[PDB]
Amino acid sequence: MLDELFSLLNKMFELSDKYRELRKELRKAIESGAPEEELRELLEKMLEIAKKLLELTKELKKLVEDVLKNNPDPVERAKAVLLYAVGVHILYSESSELEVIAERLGFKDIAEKAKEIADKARELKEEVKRKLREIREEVPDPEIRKAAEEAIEMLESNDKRL
Amino acid sequence: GFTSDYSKYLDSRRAQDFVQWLMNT
Repeated sequence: MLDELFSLLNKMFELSDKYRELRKELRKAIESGAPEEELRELLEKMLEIAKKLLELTKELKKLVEDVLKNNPDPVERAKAVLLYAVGVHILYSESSELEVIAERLGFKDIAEKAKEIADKARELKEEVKRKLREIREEVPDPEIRKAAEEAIEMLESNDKRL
Repeated sequence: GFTSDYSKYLDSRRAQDFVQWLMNT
């Protein structure tokens, strides 16, 4: 049930933590004037993280479709979508930033690939936002309604800075 | 403008705390 969703999400969190460390290394490499190929290799690893995040989010989505089709509990179905919304948030956050980072540094190849993941993540974000709003209207649980509200705010927090 | 390393860490902490809330509620 939800345990498998948590397992996939832990992988995404460890991938997000590696992404943050690489972002740290990338900043220090620029500050010290590291060669261009050193930055490319750091950007490539971040791209590979972005692609693994997308693969996980697609996996997370299939498991949520199974929960939404079989689970009779509306609160359990809502929690599945809330967990999937967190995964989509992780995917969009890192892929959108990697695109912007690669563009600012002048790596069109990596910016274009990251942009493709961000655009796919954006359609996933919009789809899960529709389901999140439908949960607030359909599930009477105040904490599940509150959680759907925050998960929307979470997903929208990326596009504010961008 | 790029968000700071710590602000990035807070966003991950909030998302993790959110997921942790879901499985203990």
